[PDB]
Amino acid sequence: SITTEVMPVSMAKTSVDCNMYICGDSTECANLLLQYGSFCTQLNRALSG
Amino acid sequence: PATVCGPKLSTDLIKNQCVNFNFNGLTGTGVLTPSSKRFQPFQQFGRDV
Repeated sequence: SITTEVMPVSMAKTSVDCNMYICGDSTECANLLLQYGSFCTQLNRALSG
Repeated sequence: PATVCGPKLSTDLIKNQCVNFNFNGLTGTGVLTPSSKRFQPFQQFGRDV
């Protein structure tokens, strides 16, 4: 008898641009996003991992 | 559609170029292309999800 067994291996790789998601094409918001410094690098590091 | 608003001079359209637009008091930033979309007779702008 032959029995099938299914197992997942990987999922989709995704990445987000932080500046474009928070303040899309806005210069006044992009200068105010630098005040929350080192908050998007710590996030893109996790997604790349 | 708008009825009363203040004294700002109008400027010619610049298409396919990263500009700062101002349509009836809607400040933004993006590139402008001709559209095939369909509006209502009274509608002024369209939104997304």
